Amino acid sequence: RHKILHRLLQE
Amino acid sequence: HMTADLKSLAKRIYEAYLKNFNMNKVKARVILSGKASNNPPFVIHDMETLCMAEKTLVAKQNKEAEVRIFHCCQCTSVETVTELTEFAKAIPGFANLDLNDQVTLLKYGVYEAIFAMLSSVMNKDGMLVAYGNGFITREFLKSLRKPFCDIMEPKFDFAMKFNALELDDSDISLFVAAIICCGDRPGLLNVGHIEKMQEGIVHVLRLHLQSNHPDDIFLFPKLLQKMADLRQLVTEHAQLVQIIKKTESDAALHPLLQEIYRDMY
Ligand SMILES: CC(C)(Oc1ccc(CCNC(=O)c2ccc(Cl)cc2)cc1)C(=O)O
Repeated sequence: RHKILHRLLQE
Repeated sequence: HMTADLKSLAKRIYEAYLKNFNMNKVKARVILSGKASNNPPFVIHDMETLCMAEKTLVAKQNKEAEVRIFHCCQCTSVETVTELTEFAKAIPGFANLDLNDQVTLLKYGVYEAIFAMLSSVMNKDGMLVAYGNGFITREFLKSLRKPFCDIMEPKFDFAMKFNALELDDSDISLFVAAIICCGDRPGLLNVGHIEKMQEGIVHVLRLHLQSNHPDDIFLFPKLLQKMADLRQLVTEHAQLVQIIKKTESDAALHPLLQEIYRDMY
């Protein structure tokens, strides 16, 4: 549900 | 006073804060005061001066003024959420978390942290914008129409009391780390461990406040109260954002901001 926030936490 | 591994935790957090937020209180206060320069920020006090400012932000449109300001706010919000995300990943223990709990901590933390840090860039009459190059007036923000006039004024009210505490950036980074590492956000998986992590930060915050503001002996309990006020402040702000999503056919939220508000309060 929080795809952009997940993305941000990986990079 | 306080041991080493606590001192190490403090400076990790301060340094991560200095690295990830371009605008900070020391820099903001110098602009605001403001010695160091006789070239003050362009003042945005009415509709006409606003348009002047926008003639500069060309590439970065034909919407109502309120909505354009609402857009500038979103852009500032998005990148602060972004910086906050870098900042969190640097707090010892945060990246070790479930990743999910990390999303949840950020989801419920970022706006309390944003409004905490926003105080730095506000005085009784207005706030810095455009990385300190602008200054938009409180009265002008009140002069907008509903519900847009109802967005900043509560933040100002909080900031004036918060700025009375005289925190510096070293206090604020610890305070922001405690906000984010909050053990009672809804949906957290490992409440036990997060709670351990936050009591370490809160402990470093208490001893640091003793050392940095010795005369203000109830500063820490005052800050605890400020954290409760921030939660209330954010709940009400969430309520206003919902009222705007279904009442203003021309203020779409950035996707990342839709992620955060979706299923909050
Ligand atoms: C954008 C919105 C809807 O509400 C918010 C409003 C203000 C702020 C603080 C950061 N905003 C700014 O620094 C800012 C920049 C330009 C202008 Cl014209 C106003 C305010 C954060 C959030 C949000 O919840 O993201």
